[PDB]
Amino acid sequence: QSYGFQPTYGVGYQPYRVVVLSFELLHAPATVCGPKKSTNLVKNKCVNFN
Amino acid sequence: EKSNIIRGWIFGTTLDSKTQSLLIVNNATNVVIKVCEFQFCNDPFLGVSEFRVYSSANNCTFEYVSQPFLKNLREFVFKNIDGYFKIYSKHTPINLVRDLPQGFSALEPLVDLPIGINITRFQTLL
Ligand SMILES: *[C@@H]1O[C@H](CO)[C@@H](O[C@@H]2O[C@H](CO)[C@@H](O)[C@H](O)[C@H]2NC(C)=O)[C@H](O)[C@H]1NC(C)=O
Ligand SMILES: *[C@@H]1O[C@H](CO)[C@@H](O)[C@H](O)[C@H]1NC(C)=O
Ligand SMILES: *[C@@H]1O[C@H](CO)[C@@H](O)[C@H](O)[C@H]1NC(C)=O
Repeated sequence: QSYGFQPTYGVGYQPYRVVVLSFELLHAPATVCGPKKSTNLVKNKCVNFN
Repeated sequence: EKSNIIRGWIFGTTLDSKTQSLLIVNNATNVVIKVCEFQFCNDPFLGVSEFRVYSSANNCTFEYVSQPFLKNLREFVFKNIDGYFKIYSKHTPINLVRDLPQGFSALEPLVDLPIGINITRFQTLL
């Protein structure tokens, strides 16, 4: 059956697009990640580097 | 090398619509590494026009592009370690003409691909 969408329906009967994201945490050569930090550079001082 | 007439590979476990199969091909621009499954033929001759190595690609995961693989020896090592495919390489001129000469030159790695498909057999395309 066909939805009929019109500008005047209220709040509960308006199009509400949905996007579902599913992640897989299984054991494999994982490739997708997040962004990384790029803090500044210092020299000639006792620091902890990563 | 001499007259070339080389470049191309087909790895994988089987060769009929099962699992996946790399095609490390060269066409002087891009060493495209497609892990998409095809159906193959007996003697696919291409280039110079007629492209009939493949029939169809169904479902696949990886893609890639890079620069090409450049009386000389063209020399590679293909290795697979826990879901990482590695291809070392070297291209060196020689003066001898009989067989693999006496000498020493190490191989400098080129790429590293996380694929995760176990491989059993391979053959070379022209
Ligand atoms: C060498 O082969 C690759 C693989 O087909 C070609 O790469 C394509 O280039 C076109 C041009 O922009 C793209 O639209 C495609 O997406 C690329 N990939 C594929 C799989 O077609 C490349 O163009 C070829 N080199 C030359 C000089 O033709
Ligand atoms: C590719 O593999 C999936 C894995 O189950 C399968 O469902 C699908 O039919 C295959 N083909 C395509 C075109 O996705
Ligand atoms: C690749 O691994 C899967 C699961 O470990 C196995 O079922 C398959 O037979 C292997 N391929 C071989 C041994 O060619």
